[PDB]
Amino acid sequence: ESVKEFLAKAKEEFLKKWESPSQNTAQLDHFDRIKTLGTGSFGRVMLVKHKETGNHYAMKILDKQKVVKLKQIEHTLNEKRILQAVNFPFLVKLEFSFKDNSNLYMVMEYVPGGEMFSHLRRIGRFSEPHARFYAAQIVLTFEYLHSLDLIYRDLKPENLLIDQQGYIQVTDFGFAKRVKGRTWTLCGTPEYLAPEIILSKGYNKAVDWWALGVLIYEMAAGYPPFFADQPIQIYEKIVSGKVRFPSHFSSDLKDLLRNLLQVDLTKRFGNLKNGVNDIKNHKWFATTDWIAIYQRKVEAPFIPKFKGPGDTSNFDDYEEEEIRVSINEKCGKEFTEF
Ligand SMILES: NC(=O)c1ccc(N2CCOCC2)nc1
Repeated sequence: ESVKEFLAKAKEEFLKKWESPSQNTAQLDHFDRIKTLGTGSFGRVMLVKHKETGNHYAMKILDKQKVVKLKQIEHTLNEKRILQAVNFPFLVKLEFSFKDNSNLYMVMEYVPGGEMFSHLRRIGRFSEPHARFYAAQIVLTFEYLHSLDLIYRDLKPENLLIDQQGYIQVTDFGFAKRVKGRTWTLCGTPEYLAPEIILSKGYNKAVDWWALGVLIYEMAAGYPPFFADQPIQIYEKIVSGKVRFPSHFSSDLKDLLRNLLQVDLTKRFGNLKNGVNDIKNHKWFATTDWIAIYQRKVEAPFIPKFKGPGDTSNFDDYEEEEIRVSINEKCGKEFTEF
């Protein structure tokens, strides 16, 4: 009942913000630009500093004309409406949002420890206890999101930032969506796509649990289970129902992964009658104190090295491009609700 009441309150609080979203809570000239942390086909993430408070933030900047072109309108509206409504220890917090003639802006807490991806590639692979510490946080985060009828749809090491305490903060809600029942959009990253996405089925939260299997495998092995030069070759392996495990994997890990990387979504852990408890009660998680993880009372496997809230050392170097704002409003109608 403790968990039931926790999730009932979480849903109440989410729905209140979901039905009355915040809007237009800062503006661009409230900030100084520091550094580009990442660049994409329709947006960027910038380290910025608030000129009055001195606080640092990560500012996600989306070009409205490119969002339209790349058919991401609904997705960008999803991202912001969800982020301003959620509240969980392992989700990056949205602090402000606004738009101008050219761009959409989401101003997030800055997490200076960098992407899990960097640390994993630097060390090679994580020990099972280390992988399990991160995986437990994703299990609880999906328990939370799925109870809100949210599917995340972009789990991968690049989207998990490591904070000052060594805990995870999930970033990038660009493909997150509120879904009752099924949804159909092809999105995600190839290595992490569930078979039912590849096969163009109506799919549900089970795709997040598949992706968790991929993530745990990659954390523990150093590479993802389905790998190839071309996406179509990756997709053939995903749909095949065949995975090879390193001999150093524990039997418990292999058993969990066979049940998360279950190609038949009606048999996949997280999508059965017992829901998330099939995962939480699995032998691979026998040492996990779920409440202690939630309360951030567990000592982390490692603390990222960084010098302060403005340190960018754990992010990499990108060409510094203008944040241009047109004299004329672009795509006003499309983004009215943002
Ligand atoms: N909330 C943050 O501190 C943050 C920092 C960097 C970042 N990314 C986007 C993808 O490219 C690499 C940099 N996203 C979010």
